[PDB]
Amino acid sequence: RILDHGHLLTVHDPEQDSELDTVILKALVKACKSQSQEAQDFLDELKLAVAWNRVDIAKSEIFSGDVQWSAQDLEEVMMEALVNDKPDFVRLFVDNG
Amino acid sequence: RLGDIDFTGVSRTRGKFVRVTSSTDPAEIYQILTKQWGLAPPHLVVALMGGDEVAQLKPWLRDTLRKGLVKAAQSTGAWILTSGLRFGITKNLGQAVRDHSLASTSPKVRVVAIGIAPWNMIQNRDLLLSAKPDHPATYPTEDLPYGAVYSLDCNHSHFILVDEDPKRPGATGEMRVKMLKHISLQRTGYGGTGSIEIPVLCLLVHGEPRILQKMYKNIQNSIPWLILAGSGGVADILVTLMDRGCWDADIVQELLINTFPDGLHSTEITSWTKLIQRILDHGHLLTVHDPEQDSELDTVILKALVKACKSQSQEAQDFLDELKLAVAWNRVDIAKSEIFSGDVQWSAQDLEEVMMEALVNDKPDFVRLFVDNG
Amino acid sequence: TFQVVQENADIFWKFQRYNLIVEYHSRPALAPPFIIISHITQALLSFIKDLLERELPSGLDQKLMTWETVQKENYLAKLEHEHRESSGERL
Ligand SMILES: [Ca+2]
Ligand SMILES: [Ca+2]
Repeated sequence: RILDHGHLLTVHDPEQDSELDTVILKALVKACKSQSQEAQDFLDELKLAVAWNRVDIAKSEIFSGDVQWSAQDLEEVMMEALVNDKPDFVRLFVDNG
Repeated sequence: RLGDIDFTGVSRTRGKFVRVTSSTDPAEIYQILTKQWGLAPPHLVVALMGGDEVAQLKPWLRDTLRKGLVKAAQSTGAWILTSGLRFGITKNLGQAVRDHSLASTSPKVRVVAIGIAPWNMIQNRDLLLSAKPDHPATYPTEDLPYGAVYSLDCNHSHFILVDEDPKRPGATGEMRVKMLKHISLQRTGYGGTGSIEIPVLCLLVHGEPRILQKMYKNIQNSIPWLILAGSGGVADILVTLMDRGCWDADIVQELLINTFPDGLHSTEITSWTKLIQRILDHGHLLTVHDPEQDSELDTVILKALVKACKSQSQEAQDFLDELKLAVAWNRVDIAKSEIFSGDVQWSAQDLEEVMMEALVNDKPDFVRLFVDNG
Repeated sequence: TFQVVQENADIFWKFQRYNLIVEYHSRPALAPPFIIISHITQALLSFIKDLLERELPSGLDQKLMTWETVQKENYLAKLEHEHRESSGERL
């Protein structure tokens, strides 16, 4: 049954991955994607992505066509990226509405 | 029905227009466009289809699309066909064309944003009804929500306003298809003692199931189509179906329902499924532009036009406009790979005009290619 | 000292030339002693009644701003294209 779920399980190989924040973010994003498609549920994953400077993961998964993002949904994370000096995420948020 | 418009608002812009009916000959409208307005026969016609839905493009996608289209159109004289209403991707494309016109120091080649809009969708149409030859009609610019009635985009220089047809309420699409086909059949004079066709391409961004009939009509008229990968609607359906490689009734209906919840009708969904099935069945007239992967609109446009020409005929005289576009865009690799392969036979007299064009415009790679090819 | 200045001689001289041209562009056309005539004329004109730093009409100003924005976009696009084809990026 555990494997039958699958989407809630991830493998961290320090030989291959060696970056725990990337794997953690990927696992949380996968769980959220399998859970729901609303943008309000991706806000904490987005905050973690901003804090870890994982712009590529956010672009690939969080800001894909599956999830619809509004301008008002991104105001708080825009402020977080601005105050914390994350220009890549500022550019991404401008690009996404 | 020939009238001028003085746009009041941010900037004093001038615009001409012509009211037309659903039964008008596209030849007369082309004649008016060429002689009565002075627009030289274009070297590339890009028709914008879709983008009028409430679901708009993402700012990065919209900016990339408009910038790439304008830069591809800036090399030669190009007409950009949109629904000239101030809304959606049409407004932003008009803004980009306007910005290029302001920033252009070479008025020899021009990018013209020609709008074809319903007469029943123009806000304050009675205001521009006057259209006195001495006094151009004053038209106010108003930004409005999705709604059902817009105002003419001030950044579109020329307009073709088509009245509603009493028989069927689809005059705009039919007029657009007729104009595109008539332009595609045109043959402007080339250099000396020569004539060339006008490359016509259709760009689809976030189509709704309603334009499927017009899209299939344009496909039947052998007009190539370009599809934005992440556009939002029917475009994702088409790109996903091509990515899978096979399209069947079950998968087509599943994707159609998944991306369009509101559409629920057995006969209508069957018609849409069959339409899409035929559209993909053509295939050679369809291309995918993924800004993540391609990111160079001129390359994709040239590849689409060359593919359409190859599937059409093998004569070199039909490849002359594609060759001119390749020369203007410095796409020597595409020309060598496709245009100058063994399939098409090229003569020395066929290449004289393009040789002069490459020589005058400082394209040494194309000069070398033409020397290499006869 | 000579080596340090001579390395940037072109820039230093061009700045000097700018300053000298600006200084003599804003000077009265008459040389002293005669400059008294120019001073008297200027004072009389002030009592009785530019090549650089000019104000533009709104339409021309907006056109110039859009032209400069387009130039900046082209410059940034060329920079991005140069970056993409670099050896490190390809690697
Ligand atoms: Ca979450
Ligand atoms: Ca052709």
